[PDB]
This record gives sequence, C-alpha cells and structure tokens, in this order.
Amino acid sequence: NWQRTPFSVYSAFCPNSLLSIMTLAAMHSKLSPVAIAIQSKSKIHPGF
Amino acid sequence: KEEEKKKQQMLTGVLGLQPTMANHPVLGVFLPKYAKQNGGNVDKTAFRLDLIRMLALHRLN
Amino acid sequence: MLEHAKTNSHNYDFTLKIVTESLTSGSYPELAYVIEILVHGNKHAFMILKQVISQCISYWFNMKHILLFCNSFEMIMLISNHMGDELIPGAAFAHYRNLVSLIRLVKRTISISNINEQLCGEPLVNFANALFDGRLFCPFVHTM
Amino acid sequence: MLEHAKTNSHNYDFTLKIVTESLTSGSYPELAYVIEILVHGNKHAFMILKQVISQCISYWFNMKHILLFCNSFEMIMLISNHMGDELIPGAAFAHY
Amino acid sequence: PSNENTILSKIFYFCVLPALSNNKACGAGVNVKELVLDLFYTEPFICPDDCFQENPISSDVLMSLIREAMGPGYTVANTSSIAKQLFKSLIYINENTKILEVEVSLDPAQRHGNSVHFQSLQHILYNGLCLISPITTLRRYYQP
Repeated sequence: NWQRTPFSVYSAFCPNSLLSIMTLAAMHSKLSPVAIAIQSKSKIHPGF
Repeated sequence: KEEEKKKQQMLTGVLGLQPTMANHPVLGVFLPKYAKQNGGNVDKTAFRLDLIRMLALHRLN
Repeated sequence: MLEHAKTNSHNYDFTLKIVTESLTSGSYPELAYVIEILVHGNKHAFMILKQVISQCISYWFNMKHILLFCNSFEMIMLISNHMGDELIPGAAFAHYRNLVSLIRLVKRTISISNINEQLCGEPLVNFANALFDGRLFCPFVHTM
Repeated sequence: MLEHAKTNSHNYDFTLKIVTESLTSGSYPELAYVIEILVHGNKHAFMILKQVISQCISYWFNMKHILLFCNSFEMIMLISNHMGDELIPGAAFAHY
Repeated sequence: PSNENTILSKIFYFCVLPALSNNKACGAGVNVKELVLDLFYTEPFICPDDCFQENPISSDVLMSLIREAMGPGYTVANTSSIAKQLFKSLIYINENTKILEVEVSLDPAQRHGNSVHFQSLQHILYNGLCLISPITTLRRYYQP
C-alpha cells in the first residue's frame, strides 16, 4: 500500500482539532531524495 | 405479423405490462426498438431498467 | 509548516465539534446513502433533488442536530456550491462552507512547497508530497 | 491515561451538573419505573410508548427542569437512538 | 475531475474523514439494479401518466418507511410528491460497485535504487460509497 499501519495508529486517538488534519497532510510528505532536498530548501525538518 | 408477436412477447417479458400501458407514448415509441433486440443473449433486466430511466426522463414536470 | 504558511486560524473548532458529533452518533438516516448513489456529482440530478435534500438536511439538522451528507466529498462540495440558504438552516450551511474552506486551507498549507520547476513531466510539489500526485487515487471514485 | 488517550474535553460539565441534580433531587415521578419495567429496551414497546415518554420528559424537563429516565442504561441509549427533538425539548435531548 | 478537485478529494478522504471519524468508516457496495427494482417499478410508477400524477403511493414497507425515517408526520400521503421527485431524478443512475486495482510504480527518484520492479498496489472502490452507520433496512442491497 501507500498507507501503512502508523497512519491508522495515529488516526485512532488523534484529537479532532485540525492539528490532526494538518498533520495527516504533513505525514503524507515523501522520503524521496528530491523531497529531502526541497524540504531542506524550505527549512522544514525531515525525519532524520 | 410475426413482428407484432415479437413486440408483444417482449412487452410481457419486460414486466408483463398491460396493453393499457403498451399504448403509452414512451412504450409506443420504444417497443419497436426493443423489437430489434432481445433476440440476442443480452438480458431481461436491462430492458426493465431502460424502461425505468426512459419513463423517468419523460416525466420531468 | 503552519507557522511557515501563516495559516493557523482557530475559526474551525466549533465546526469540527458538530461534524465530529455527526460522524460519531450512529443514527444517520438511510435515505442519505440512496441519495449519494443516485446523484454522483453530475449536479443535474442534484438540481432535480434540490428540494428532497433540502427537506432531509433541514429536518435532520434542525431537530436531530447532527449534520447530514458529511460522507461524500462531491456531495459536501455540491451542497456548498448550489444549495443556498433557502430551504436549509443557515447554521448548517455555514458548516458546509467551513468544511470547504478547511479543505482549502489544507491544500494551501501543504502547497507551500511549490517551486516553479519540473523534472520529468511532474511538478516539484508532486515530487514533494505524495498527496498531490497522480499515484494516489481518492479511494471512492465515480467516473475515473 | 487521559493524557495518553488525548481525550480530556470540557464538553460535559454542564451536562453532568444537570444529570447530578436529576439523580439527587428526590422528586422523581412514579410512572417512570412502570415505563422502565414495561419497556425493557426491545424498542418495539418503545415505538408504542414513543408519545407517552415524550409527554413525560417534555413536562418534566420543561417545568420541573430535572432530567428523566436517567436510571436505566437501555432507556438512556434508546433515547439517543430513536427519540426525536420534535417530541422533547432540545436542551434535554442534548444531555442524553 | 479537475486537478484541484482531485487533490481536494485526496485531502478529504485521506485526512478529514479519518481524523474526524477516528477510523470509524466503512466502504460499501451496492446492487443498483436490485435496489431500484425493489424500491419501485411495481404499482405507481407504471401508471400511464394519468393515475401517476395524482396517485396515492404503493406505500410499501420498503420505501415509505425510508421516507418516514427522513420525516416524521407532516405528510398526508406520506410521500407528498417526494417519490415523484426521486423517480424524476433517477435517470442518472450508474454501475454496480466494483473494486479496481491500481498497479503503479513510484516517482522516478524512488524508482532508482533497486525499486524499478516494485509496483505499488492500490485498491480503489469504484462507484461505491463511504458508510458510517449500521444499515438495517437495506441489508439486502448494501454490502460492507
């Protein structure tokens, strides 16, 4: 799949107050090399 | 003569509609087109749904 | 990313309360599923059923006060576009408009990463986020 | 465990005040026990008595303003499932 | 689908319904054929345009109880023109619910590293509907 287990694990108990919605949109961000490159361009901390 | 029997047979196969409904315009126009079909393996249910949606298109007040 | 997008409004919490209660309380009426499969976003069927859905949403928010048609996206956008304030409660109509504006803000927030350069034929936000691509397919579709 | 479940809402304090006042105020009516032993959650009996329970809860929250049928779980789930706002006032229905 | 509407659909079903439902939805399947042929086609809808327009409804359990479930009381015939409205609407009907597979490879920047033969698999519920509440009346016609 594209959506593994921890999406559902977070969505199980996420509080329903729009940070959960924005953070599911955030957790959809990719782990491509070009994704790492442009997140470093936009100063967004990747998962490393 | 045989074509009328095909029309009537398809009319009874569709729903068992009464001739009173056979006289209806939506039927009066489409029974001849349903004659040039249903001799194939197509279906019986398809004709019921077709009559449903056409009768519906007809009645838009 | 919310601080970087400068989109961090607290306007939507009261909307999310009523939407959450509607999605939680398992008393949703049966006719809504039948309407969601009769109309499918082609909107001429919706303009036919504009009074049936008026009566359903009107009673069902005005007395039961759980919001209706909060399942299908094309329904919840088509209500925001063509359904007005006439023959609906305006409180619920504001909630549908707020759901639309919330999805607008999500698209804005994670479309911060827009850089005017493509690589193969795909834009760079397509390479950024797997939610803007042609690889994810909106798991309930009606046409293609 | 509340911080671990992230479920710590303040939505319910105004409900629980009224529920506690209903359970504490010892002027509960007598017919409600009879209704709770005739209907017992099988809900066809509730669809029969859907208007009598309507008049009871409507008067009893509109004038006494204490809640009714806050003893039996199957009653208080059935009021959430089938019962309507057309029958009993909205303030009461929101507490069920 | 426009690119915007497709993206907002992905956003809706992948963020907003799971975050506000806490994973409490279910995909559904529908026999539209058996649904329409059981909801109607029997008495009032084949009346030859004279009894139809002023017709009392068939008043079956299968459909008049659905409309009573959307509205209690306030209706003389219990289907006060609403069966006419719905029947006029349903020219725009569709297929049965199908599953679709999607075999797609990734973006090329992830295709590179011994991932050329990977083939992501997506099941997508074609022409179905999201569902949130336990259906009782139409259990014959709705597969979860």
